Amino acid sequence: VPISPIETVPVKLKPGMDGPKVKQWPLTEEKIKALVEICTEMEKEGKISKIGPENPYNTPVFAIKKKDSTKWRKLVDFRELNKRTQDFWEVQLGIPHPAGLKKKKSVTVLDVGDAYFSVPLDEDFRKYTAFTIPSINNETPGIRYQYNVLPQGWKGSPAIFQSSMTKILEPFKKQNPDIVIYQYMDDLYVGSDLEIGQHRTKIEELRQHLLRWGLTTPDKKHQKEPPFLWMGYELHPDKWTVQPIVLPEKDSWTVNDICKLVGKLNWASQIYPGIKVRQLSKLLRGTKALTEVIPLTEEAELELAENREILKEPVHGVYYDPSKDLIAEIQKQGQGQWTYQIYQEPFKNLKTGKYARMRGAHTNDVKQLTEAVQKITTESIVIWGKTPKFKLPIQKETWETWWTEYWQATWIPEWEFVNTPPLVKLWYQLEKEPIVGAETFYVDGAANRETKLGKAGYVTNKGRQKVVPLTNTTNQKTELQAIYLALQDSGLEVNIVTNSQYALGIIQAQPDKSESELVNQIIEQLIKKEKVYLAWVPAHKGIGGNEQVDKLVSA
Amino acid sequence: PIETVPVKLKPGMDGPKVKQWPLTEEKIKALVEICTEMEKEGKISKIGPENPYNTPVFAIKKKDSTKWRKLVDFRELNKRTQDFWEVQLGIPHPAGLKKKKSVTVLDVGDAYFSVPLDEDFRKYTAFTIPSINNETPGIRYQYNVLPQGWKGSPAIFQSSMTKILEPFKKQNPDIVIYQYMDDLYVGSDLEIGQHRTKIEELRQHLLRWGLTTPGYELHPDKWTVQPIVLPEKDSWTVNDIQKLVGKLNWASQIYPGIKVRQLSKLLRGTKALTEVIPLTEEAELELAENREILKEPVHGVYYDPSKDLIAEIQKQGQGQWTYQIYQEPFKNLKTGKYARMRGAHTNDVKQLTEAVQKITTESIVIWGKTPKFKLPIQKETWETWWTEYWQATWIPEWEFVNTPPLVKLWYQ
DNA sequence: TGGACGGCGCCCGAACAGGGACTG
DNA sequence: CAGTCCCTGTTCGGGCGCCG
Ligand SMILES: OC[C@H]1O[C@@](CO)(O[C@H]2O[C@H](CO)[C@@H](O)[C@H](O)[C@H]2O)[C@@H](O)[C@@H]1O
Ligand SMILES: [Mg+2]
Ligand SMILES: [Mg+2]
Ligand SMILES: [Mg+2]
Repeated sequence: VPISPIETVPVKLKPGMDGPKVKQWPLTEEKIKALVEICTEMEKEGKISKIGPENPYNTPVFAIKKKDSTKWRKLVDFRELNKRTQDFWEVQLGIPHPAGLKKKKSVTVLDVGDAYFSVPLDEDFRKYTAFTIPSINNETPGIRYQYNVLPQGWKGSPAIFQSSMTKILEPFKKQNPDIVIYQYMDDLYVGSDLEIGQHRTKIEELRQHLLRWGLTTPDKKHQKEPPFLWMGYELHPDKWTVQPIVLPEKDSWTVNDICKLVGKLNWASQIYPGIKVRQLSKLLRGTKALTEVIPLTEEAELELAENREILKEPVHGVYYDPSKDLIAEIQKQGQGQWTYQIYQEPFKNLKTGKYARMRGAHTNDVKQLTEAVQKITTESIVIWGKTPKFKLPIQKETWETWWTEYWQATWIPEWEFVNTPPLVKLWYQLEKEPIVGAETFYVDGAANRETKLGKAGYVTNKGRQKVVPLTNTTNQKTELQAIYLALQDSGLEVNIVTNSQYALGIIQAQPDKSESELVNQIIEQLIKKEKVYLAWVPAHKGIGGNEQVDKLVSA
Repeated sequence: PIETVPVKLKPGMDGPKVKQWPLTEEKIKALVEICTEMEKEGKISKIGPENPYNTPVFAIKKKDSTKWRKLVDFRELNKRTQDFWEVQLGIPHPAGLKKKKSVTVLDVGDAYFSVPLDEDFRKYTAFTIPSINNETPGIRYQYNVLPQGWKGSPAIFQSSMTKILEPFKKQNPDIVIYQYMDDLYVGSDLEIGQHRTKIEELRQHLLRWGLTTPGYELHPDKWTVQPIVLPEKDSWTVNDIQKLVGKLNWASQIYPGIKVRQLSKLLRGTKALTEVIPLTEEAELELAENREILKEPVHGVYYDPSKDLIAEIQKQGQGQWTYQIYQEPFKNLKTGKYARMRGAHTNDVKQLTEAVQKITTESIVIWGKTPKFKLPIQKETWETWWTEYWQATWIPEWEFVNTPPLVKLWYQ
């Protein structure tokens, strides 16, 4: 017989499909050494088994060195078995953030020893694990082996491991309601308000508990020793920080260089306030080769300078005090870039972050502020389970004007005004009623689908008129164009009548920024006016000035 | 103890796989506790990653309640059981319900826990409980009994229900009773006291069959419509007549009788918007004959039970919200306005949330169906807050629209 | 050497969806 | 009427970061 450790989780292939037959890699003997080495050591313990050719399945395998170790780590590429294996439901729903930890008097961190290998595979499934082991190049075939436990590289390994592990920890935790255990993969963070002696008792009890299930806890455990290394962070009794971030120094930048770089900077932005990736990311747009070398703009060069400088000074986050409120304050950084700090006691930050996302062809700061407030809420709800009270650089009246008037449902949760500039505003406002004594411009434009040639023009109650010819255009653009002309040729107060739905919807949403250069100029003009009233009439109803300027811009 | 009625998903369709969304701390606590007592009562039992299927779960408090209710968002499973509860074991709809002077809604969902569930089905009721700050991986479950808020539950229990009900349907021959999912709709033309009393009677009557009742009172004969209305002015400016013609022009896709020529006439020049236009004879009459058509019915609009309801909502400002329920465009089976709901003048998402529930409810009373909503809101804005305001045990289908108001058709 | 798995985050670009306006 | 075209907005996959 072989032996059975802890309750197994049933597995299957995707019905009416069969296993992993593919030939092994031309592996360099250096690895082949390290391989048969730990291979053989398995079987004594029940991890693998030899198999009669009655097992018709083969899949390649090769080790990669374990980082920060002399030791080597074993990976079986199961990709072809994964493809044909039943789908699972991942139980890892996200990552724990340090800023979410409450303050604990005493804290232990223990890694599980050979975690995937201490967990039983499924009986009926085991066969499918079949792979074949080299000896040395050209010497012999090498023996074929079937796993008795969870292989590294299957697609089911993480979910089954985490699930089993939790099932095991349930009774201890139920036995110790006041112990906090953060369980992530095989990493355990144990903490308590116990006095360091009693606490360590419990640590030992737990190590014992995990032992009953075959789960080793070596003494490669942080005991008395702040800082603890956890999830890429350093944990201190009152503070935490990211493990130091190295940013490449390269004199000539490739595309891959900027990716590593950018992603490093996004990781950094959870604590160092004010990181900006905008101009550096601009550099990756419409490039072919990840290998290709690309030059840094004086924009992306400037950005990178201040980002490195932010990193210069050591910063740290604090922990969470459920008794006190959470506060998120937001600063506008320019070019649709936003940073925020979530804190409790002024100046002691839980975490920081940025919202840079450009959403829409035309938008404004109020919308992007709303977007960031929502980004920040969900984030908060994940980590602390509650929404921060918000401190925002937008006047309370600015906001009341926007949301009441907007045609869409919009909301910000409980929040208060902070007078830190730049303040968020609305740069212009359309009148709700036509302006007495203001010239009324009827505008239209049309364009020919085939020529892509067109006209944009206007007619007015005062007799004023214009028609402008345009090239390589569209119907929409000529309508925008007609409005632009009416804005340009008119006084500080103006009534404009368009039949364009497209143009009218854009402008009514009070954009302050656009991808379209034409919209930007329109915006630019709108800001200079004292009063603009925009009205819509249907086309081709023989309405008023609308009929006349419709004629003019067809001709 | 009972015979489990088998269930299959609609042909050539697979179970729901839908990620669980973040929960606030109070909801995770409420759920962790609810699920404990549900495990120890055998209604649900823990499971593992082997089961590929998942449905979102969260919790709510009914209107004025203060007690948490578990709510599963079964919309995706129900779409894949749709066959079953319409074609085979489904429920008939009482066209008289809407005429009653009062209708009370009771939560009978607890009853469904009695019946067990086809064992081959439970794999599909899978739902994960999240942890705050991802302390723990997800604690997964699946249902051993008829789950609340599955469309299969009130159907399988229909036989049981009718039996428990039958005595009281006979004692009270004319009181209409409808069942839509976890709810029992009950209505009478009795005065308020008689009505309330008789509800209590139905309650006891439900109790000795082993069920509770944690009731909402509607009044379908109070429910009004919101016709399209043209304004009343002593003088008309050019703007006014442009705005008017635009509206009538749009209205003409509904009421074909509408005429703009005599009103268009007033607009002939190129005139300043604020300039006053007195109204010609033939325009005064055309405007009149229009006002009258907008009083009429639309020709040939009726409800077709094979087609989905669609609900559009518009935000009118100042608390007001207008809506229209329809099956085919421009043929509206009903149109309405809401004002001063909870959150008026402070929170749109709460008001919109309130409006979607009120509208859904009328559709349940009237047609026994829920509409698919077209919501005037950004997906993220809604998806961030809607659960916070959700007071109801069902969840309609929705999609999100951006439609600027070039004309105000539905509200002056 | 070139190379496996799950989770989450950012950013990008290609592909898909649908709505209004014009064109046979 | 159907079939294009603009245009705008979503969704999805792939690249990197980070965790085991
Ligand atoms: O599923 C993607 C995304 O949409 C949601 C709600 O926005 O999906 C649910 O709602 C849809 C619209 O009613 C349903 O069609 C769908 O079946 C249902 O899952 C969320 O679940 C999710 O965030
Ligand atoms: Mg380990
Ligand atoms: Mg035109
Ligand atoms: Mg779930």
